[PDB]
Amino acid sequence: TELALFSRVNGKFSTEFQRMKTLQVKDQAVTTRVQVRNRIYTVKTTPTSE
Amino acid sequence: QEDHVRSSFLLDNQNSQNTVTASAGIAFLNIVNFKVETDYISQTSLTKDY
Repeated sequence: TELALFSRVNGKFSTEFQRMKTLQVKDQAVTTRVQVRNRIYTVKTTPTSE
Repeated sequence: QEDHVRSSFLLDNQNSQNTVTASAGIAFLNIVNFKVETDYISQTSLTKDY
Protein backbone atom coordinates (compact mmCIF):
# COMPACT_ATOMS: atom_id res chain seq x y z
CA THR A 1 0.00 0.00 0.00
CA GLU A 2 1.21 3.51 -0.85
CA LEU A 3 -0.51 6.79 0.01
CA ALA A 4 0.76 10.28 -0.79
CA LEU A 5 -1.36 13.20 0.41
CA PHE A 6 -0.70 16.80 -0.63
CA SER A 7 2.59 15.65 -2.19
CA ARG A 8 4.08 15.82 1.32
CA VAL A 9 2.58 13.10 3.55
CA ASN A 10 3.87 9.75 2.30
CA GLY A 11 2.98 6.32 3.61
CA LYS A 12 3.91 2.75 2.69
CA PHE A 13 2.70 -0.55 4.12
CA SER A 14 4.06 -3.83 2.73
CA THR A 15 3.32 -7.21 4.29
CA GLU A 16 4.02 -10.74 3.08
CA PHE A 17 2.94 -14.12 4.43
CA GLN A 18 4.62 -17.28 3.16
CA ARG A 19 3.73 -20.80 4.27
CA MET A 20 5.43 -23.95 3.01
CA LYS A 21 4.33 -27.41 4.11
CA THR A 22 5.76 -30.83 3.37
CA LEU A 23 4.68 -34.36 4.22
CA GLN A 24 6.21 -37.68 3.26
CA VAL A 25 5.06 -41.19 4.07
CA LYS A 26 7.05 -44.25 3.04
CA ASP A 27 5.90 -47.76 3.92
CA GLN A 28 7.52 -51.08 3.09
CA ALA A 29 6.29 -54.55 3.94
CA VAL A 30 8.43 -57.51 2.89
CA THR A 31 7.27 -61.05 3.59
CA THR A 32 9.30 -64.11 2.68
CA ARG A 33 8.34 -67.73 3.30
CA VAL A 34 10.48 -70.73 2.39
CA GLN A 35 9.34 -74.29 2.91
CA VAL A 36 11.43 -77.37 2.15
CA ARG A 37 10.27 -80.93 2.69
CA ASN A 38 12.37 -83.96 1.77
CA ARG A 39 11.00 -87.48 2.05
CA ILE A 40 13.78 -89.97 1.40
CA TYR A 41 12.78 -93.46 2.52
CA THR A 42 9.69 -95.26 3.68
CA VAL A 43 10.76 -97.81 6.28
CA LYS A 44 8.35 -100.64 7.00
CA THR A 45 8.50 -103.66 9.27
CA THR A 46 8.80 -107.00 7.57
CA PRO A 47 5.53 -108.92 8.09
CA THR A 48 7.53 -111.88 9.44
CA SER A 49 8.84 -109.83 12.36
CA GLU A 50 8.91 -111.08 15.94
CA GLN B 1 9.57 -76.24 -11.34
CA GLU B 2 6.97 -73.48 -11.50
CA ASP B 3 7.77 -69.81 -11.06
CA HIS B 4 5.52 -66.74 -11.01
CA VAL B 5 6.49 -63.09 -10.62
CA ARG B 6 3.89 -60.33 -10.58
CA SER B 7 5.00 -56.72 -10.23
CA SER B 8 2.61 -53.79 -10.17
CA PHE B 9 3.72 -50.18 -9.98
CA LEU B 10 1.37 -47.23 -9.79
CA LEU B 11 2.47 -43.62 -9.68
CA ASP B 12 0.19 -40.61 -9.34
CA ASN B 13 1.15 -36.95 -9.35
CA GLN B 14 -0.73 -33.66 -9.17
CA ASN B 15 0.64 -30.12 -9.23
CA SER B 16 -1.65 -27.14 -8.79
CA GLN B 17 -0.67 -23.48 -8.95
CA ASN B 18 -2.74 -20.32 -8.56
CA THR B 19 -1.43 -16.77 -8.90
CA VAL B 20 -3.56 -13.66 -8.35
CA THR B 21 -2.16 -10.13 -8.59
CA ALA B 22 -4.57 -7.22 -8.17
CA SER B 23 -3.41 -3.60 -8.37
CA ALA B 24 -5.37 -0.34 -8.08
CA GLY B 25 -3.89 3.14 -8.16
CA ILE B 26 -5.79 6.41 -7.79
CA ALA B 27 -3.34 9.12 -8.87
CA PHE B 28 -4.72 12.66 -8.62
CA LEU B 29 -2.85 15.76 -9.80
CA ASN B 30 -0.08 15.66 -7.18
CA ILE B 31 -2.63 15.93 -4.34
CA VAL B 32 -3.55 12.30 -3.59
CA ASN B 33 -1.69 9.15 -4.67
CA PHE B 34 -3.27 5.97 -3.27
CA LYS B 35 -1.81 2.75 -4.68
CA VAL B 36 -2.71 -0.75 -3.49
CA GLU B 37 -1.40 -4.06 -4.80
CA THR B 38 -2.15 -7.51 -3.40
CA ASP B 39 -0.59 -10.81 -4.42
CA TYR B 40 -1.51 -14.44 -3.82
CA ILE B 41 0.35 -17.61 -4.79
CA SER B 42 -0.57 -21.23 -4.09
CA GLN B 43 1.50 -24.22 -5.20
CA THR B 44 0.56 -27.76 -4.21
CA SER B 45 2.16 -31.05 -5.15
CA LEU B 46 0.92 -34.53 -4.33
CA THR B 47 2.70 -37.68 -5.49
CA LYS B 48 1.51 -41.14 -4.48
CA ASP B 49 3.44 -44.27 -5.39
CA TYR B 50 2.55 -47.91 -4.93
